[PDB]
Amino acid sequence: EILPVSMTKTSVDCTMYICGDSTECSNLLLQYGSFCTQLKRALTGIAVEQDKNTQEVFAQVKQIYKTPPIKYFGGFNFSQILPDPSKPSKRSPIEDLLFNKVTFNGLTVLPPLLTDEMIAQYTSALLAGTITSGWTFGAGPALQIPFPMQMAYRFNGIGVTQNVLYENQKLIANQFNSAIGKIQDSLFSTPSALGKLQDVVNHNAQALNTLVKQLSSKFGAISSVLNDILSRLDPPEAEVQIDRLITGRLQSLQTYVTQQLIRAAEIRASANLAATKMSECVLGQSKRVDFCGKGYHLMSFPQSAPHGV
Amino acid sequence: QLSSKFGAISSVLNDILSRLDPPEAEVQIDRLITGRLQSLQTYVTQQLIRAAEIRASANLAATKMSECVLGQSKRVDFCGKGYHLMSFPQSAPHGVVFLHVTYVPAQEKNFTTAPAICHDGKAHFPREGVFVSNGTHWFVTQRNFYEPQIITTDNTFVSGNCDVVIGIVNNTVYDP
Amino acid sequence: LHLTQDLFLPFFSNVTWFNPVLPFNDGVYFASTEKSNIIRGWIFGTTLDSKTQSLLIVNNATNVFIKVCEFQFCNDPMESESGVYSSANNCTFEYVSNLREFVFKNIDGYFKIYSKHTPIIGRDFPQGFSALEPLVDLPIGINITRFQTLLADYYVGYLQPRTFLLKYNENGTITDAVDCALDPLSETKCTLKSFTVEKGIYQTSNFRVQPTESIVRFPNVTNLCPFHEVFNATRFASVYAWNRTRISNCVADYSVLYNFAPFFAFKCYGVSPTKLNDLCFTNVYADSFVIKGNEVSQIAPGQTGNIADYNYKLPDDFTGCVIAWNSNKLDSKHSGNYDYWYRSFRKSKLKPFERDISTEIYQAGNKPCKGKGPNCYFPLQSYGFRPTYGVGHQPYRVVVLSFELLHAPATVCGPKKSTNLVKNKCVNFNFNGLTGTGVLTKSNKKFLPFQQFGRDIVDTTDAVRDPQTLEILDITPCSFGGVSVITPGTNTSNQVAVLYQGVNCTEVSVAIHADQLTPTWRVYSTGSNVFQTRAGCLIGAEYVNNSYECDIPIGAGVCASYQTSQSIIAYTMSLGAENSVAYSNNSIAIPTNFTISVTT
Ligand SMILES: *[C@@H]1O[C@H](CO)[C@@H](O[C@@H]2O[C@H](CO)[C@@H](O[C@@H]3O[C@H](CO)[C@@H](O)[C@H](O)[C@@H]3O)[C@H](O)[C@H]2NC(C)=O)[C@H](O)[C@H]1NC(C)=O
Ligand SMILES: *[C@@H]1O[C@H](CO)[C@@H](O[C@@H]2O[C@H](CO)[C@@H](O)[C@H](O)[C@H]2NC(C)=O)[C@H](O)[C@H]1NC(C)=O
Ligand SMILES: *[C@@H]1O[C@H](CO)[C@@H](O)[C@H](O)[C@H]1NC(C)=O
Ligand SMILES: *[C@@H]1O[C@H](CO)[C@@H](O)[C@H](O)[C@H]1NC(C)=O
Ligand SMILES: *[C@@H]1O[C@H](CO)[C@@H](O)[C@H](O)[C@H]1NC(C)=O
Ligand SMILES: *[C@@H]1O[C@H](CO)[C@@H](O)[C@H](O)[C@H]1NC(C)=O
Ligand SMILES: *[C@@H]1O[C@H](CO)[C@@H](O)[C@H](O)[C@H]1NC(C)=O
Ligand SMILES: *[C@@H]1O[C@H](CO)[C@@H](O)[C@H](O)[C@H]1NC(C)=O
Ligand SMILES: *[C@@H]1O[C@H](CO)[C@@H](O)[C@H](O)[C@H]1NC(C)=O
Ligand SMILES: *[C@@H]1O[C@H](CO)[C@@H](O)[C@H](O)[C@H]1NC(C)=O
Repeated sequence: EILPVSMTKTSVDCTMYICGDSTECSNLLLQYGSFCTQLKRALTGIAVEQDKNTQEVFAQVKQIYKTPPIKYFGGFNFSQILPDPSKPSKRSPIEDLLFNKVTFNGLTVLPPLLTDEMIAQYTSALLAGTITSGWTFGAGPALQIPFPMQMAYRFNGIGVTQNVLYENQKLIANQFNSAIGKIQDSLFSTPSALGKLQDVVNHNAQALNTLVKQLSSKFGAISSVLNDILSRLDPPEAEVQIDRLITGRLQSLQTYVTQQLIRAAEIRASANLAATKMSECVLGQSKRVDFCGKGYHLMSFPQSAPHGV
Repeated sequence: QLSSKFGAISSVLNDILSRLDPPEAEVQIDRLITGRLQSLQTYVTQQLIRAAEIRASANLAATKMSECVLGQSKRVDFCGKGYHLMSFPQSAPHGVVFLHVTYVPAQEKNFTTAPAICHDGKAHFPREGVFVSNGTHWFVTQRNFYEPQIITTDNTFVSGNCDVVIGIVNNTVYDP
Repeated sequence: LHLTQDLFLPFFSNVTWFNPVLPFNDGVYFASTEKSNIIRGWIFGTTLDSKTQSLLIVNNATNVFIKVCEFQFCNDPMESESGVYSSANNCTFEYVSNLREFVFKNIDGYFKIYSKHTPIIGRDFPQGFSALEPLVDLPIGINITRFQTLLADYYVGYLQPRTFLLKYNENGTITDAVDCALDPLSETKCTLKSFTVEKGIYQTSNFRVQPTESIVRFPNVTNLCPFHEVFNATRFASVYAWNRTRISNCVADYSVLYNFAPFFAFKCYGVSPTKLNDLCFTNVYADSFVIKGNEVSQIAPGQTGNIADYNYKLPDDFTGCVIAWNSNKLDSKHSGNYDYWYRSFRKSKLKPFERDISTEIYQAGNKPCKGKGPNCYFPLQSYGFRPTYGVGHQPYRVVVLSFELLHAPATVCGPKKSTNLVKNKCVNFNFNGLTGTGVLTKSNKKFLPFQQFGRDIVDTTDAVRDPQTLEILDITPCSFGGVSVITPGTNTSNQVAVLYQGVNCTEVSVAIHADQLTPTWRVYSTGSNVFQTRAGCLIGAEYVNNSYECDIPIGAGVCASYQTSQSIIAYTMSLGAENSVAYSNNSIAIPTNFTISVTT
């Protein structure tokens, strides 16, 4: 199950975009009220909202948990999800597939506060806590317990007596191993598994492309370039052209900002949903139907992805 | 923003009216009207977006009150950090404050555990407890609070013989 | 707290402490500290040589006598008697009535004087604050550029347009004004409209490296254009037989033509600079006209009439200049110049840039027309150009210049000296009329031998080659970006750190060195305090290898905080403590006690 969590943080300089470093244009823009201040405030709010979204989704763990060196868990494999030290950035093979599968004029893209390595470290800590201490570490101090006993408790959690697990442990371990193996092939052969994240990226790219392209529209003026108009007429005549260009570009900026605000609200809702899923599906067993999978839920494992989980 | 000229002669309608001819005055008034109307539209759109956000927050608060206050919730980290016990609402200006009461364990203790017990050549599993040992004697206790009890037939149930369970351990189950 | 932009004295500026003629740079600041009453007044004006109206100011004992007169000299070129002065002639305006501070401002013909006489205790320079109240506003309305002190221990400063934040007291008295371009902290203070700032990151204005030089590169072709010969042609053809004359491959220095003939009808419709010499345009298409007096009005875009419908039509989207002058003594005949003809009848309407050549008789009747007789009129009338006609009927000579300004992949530029090309430098460029700013480098583009410019996916000029060198080069723009300020709060301290987002540290250091950054304020930039990170260049603090919890988020896992030897430190964020659970085949931890915790 894939869920977007974040969005690219963008900051736009109102003055440079509207006026191409022209003092005459700046003087005229100065009489249009505090529009640029409002745009800057909205963009900063969006950026801090994105940072808070990722912080809330991935930082639900108190202490970084480390898995023991020996990784025997009663036949369970747990290799494609645990980090592999024999590579940079310490990412799991599935995380490697996820990252390898995905992929000017006053516009700046601010980098996220938490680097991808930190997100991977949070994911590893959560997964290690889940597989070592069970679900107890989410409700207080971590309590060690052998994995087959945790699985027996989880079977008791869905109305199945625990003797079933101790009777068919080998079969269940083999089934889980095969199921976890098939996921790699499912995400490898199928190229459109991560459709939503790419859709978010494409939407942001389209918005930026439209914003930069609309700088070349005349809006019923002599030309789309300020400097040529400035060195073409006396200021009193050129003022009308400057005003028309200013109005057009300001409308473009306002439209872009409103669209970005709506998209940010949608991604905020998605991030809240993802945080709820991590709190309930991962840090414990949920009895809600069709919430943590399709069937009787047992457990879940998170994996980091670009702008998502 | 009412004091912004918006590229006009002035920001007061009276001076514009009693300073120029009707056509130029009409043009200036049109520019001022366009600017002020755009300001109103921007304000209304911002208010709508904030209203949607607060609507989502209010829905969340209503759900929390319906599930954390009017009953005990089993959802993890929904009604507080830890196992939920109860909650109390408190009215606040333009909001609500929840006092979540949670149960948090402490004072860990280490023990040796076994999946089953093989007394009469038959496997035994705890009914709802966990088989723990303090080195010498074996006991069954709750999985959330240390309370050892003597292992007995009324405390366990038997399922199969002693060759399937991997970690099965010899012991004695005293029948009452 | 009012934020206003006006002419002010910049804080901590150089002040000359002292009779030279100090220039009046649109506002001066005068502060004299004496008890001998040597200072008595001032003189203002442009030349001050008894030609313009010089402003005279004198303060004898209590009141300032203000006069606007025309004088060669005043009393000023053992102080026992002096009332004679030198001259007070031609007075066109009259007015009467420690640490003497004065601000003199002139704007829109209004002379504003701000005074403040605070008898400070002692004679040391006061390290304090005191506002200046408006004394008088005189609307004399004269030009002033120079001024001199009048005599019978003072400071002079010049005002610059700045932005200031002023704090008004409950009784509306200005106390403790703060500048907005002095210090990074006193820019965030202006941004937040408060005198106290809190600990955290704060966005502020944007930085941009300014251009260093300006290079103009035009292709050499120094032939002057044959504009004068066209203008000084002996005889022009008929208005319907207008001579098209294409001009190309020469220098469009027609500014000299402004003086050869006394133009009276000089209107430019699409482009009207007085200094039309920097314009490079492709086609000019000079035209020659001979019209009457009350006909020049018909030569205009969107104009209709007999000429527009039968003789000559101008397009609505016309970009050019229309020039006309009198031709009484060179385009008239005593008996009537019966040689200039014009079309009068046509069974159709003209279109822009079209000429009529057919001379067949017009058909003005329903029956087919064959010769004269019935209602058939020849569509040609000879002008009776007589010297006795009035201004509205006197013949005029008109020339129409139709420009086509769309970049410049062609010839015909005005007179402008070329300049050497500069590579690898943020320099203004004017390649053949294509104007912009950027850094020019060697380009490996395979331009076919007809392409001049080059665009990108966004349709911005990304490459150009000048004909004088025929060498292809790209137009990568100069560096820019946003800057942010790190502060630990006003209460804690005043040290700040700046972060130039999305720029290399070497580039920003080079720009700082050769005084090229727009935010003229400079952090001290000591050694081992310039840190490079993916967020940008952070010249405000040193980097420490220790790990702490994040306090002031910067980005890319780097956070800043104020520690104590108090200074700001930048460190990599730590994700809490580490704890490895001792997992085992048979080992379980069971709690033996609990805690009832309550959270809000
Ligand atoms: C009307 O427009 C035509 C086309 O532009 C003009 O054409 C030619 O213009 C030149 C210069 O005025 C005339 O002089 C000749 O120039 C050549 C240049 O190499 C020179 O070698 C000759 O000795 C001579 O000076 C040329 O006669 C003329 N050709 C024609 C067919 O007219 C024309 O001058 C314009 N005349 C007007 C304003 O009525
Ligand atoms: C857990 O799963 C991994 C992944 O398949 C197993 O690693 C494979 O081991 C076999 C036996 O040597 C190799 O032929 C494969 O090439 C390995 N796969 C990969 C992707 O390297 C591993 O054996 C399983 N069991 C344990 C205990 O790790
Ligand atoms: C396990 O028990 C031993 C002694 O019984 C103790 O020393 C050790 O700390 C325990 N492991 C824990 C508490 O993780
Ligand atoms: C373990 O529990 C038994 C219960 O009776 C007690 O007698 C004994 O002292 C405890 N400790 C050890 C080491 O057996
Ligand atoms: C448990 O008891 C059975 C039956 O006596 C015996 O075969 C087995 O070895 C015992 N296991 C242990 C660990 O003592
Ligand atoms: C302001 O005016 C009041 C009333 O005259 C006076 O008491 C007070 O001292 C004045 N100044 C300040 C700084 O409050
Ligand atoms: C004139 O231009 C040509 C071609 O660009 C060039 O080769 C020549 O050196 C130039 N001459 C002068 C004097 O600039
Ligand atoms: C800054 O420039 C230097 C040399 O010009 C280069 O080595 C370094 O990689 C640049 N910085 C970044 C972040 O690329
Ligand atoms: C748990 O049992 C396995 C059986 O294969 C063994 O390899 C491993 O060492 C054991 N773990 C211990 C003794 O800590
Ligand atoms: C549990 O901890 C509390 C401290 O909060 C202590 O007062 C109490 O005695 C402990 N319980 C036992 C059985 O020691």
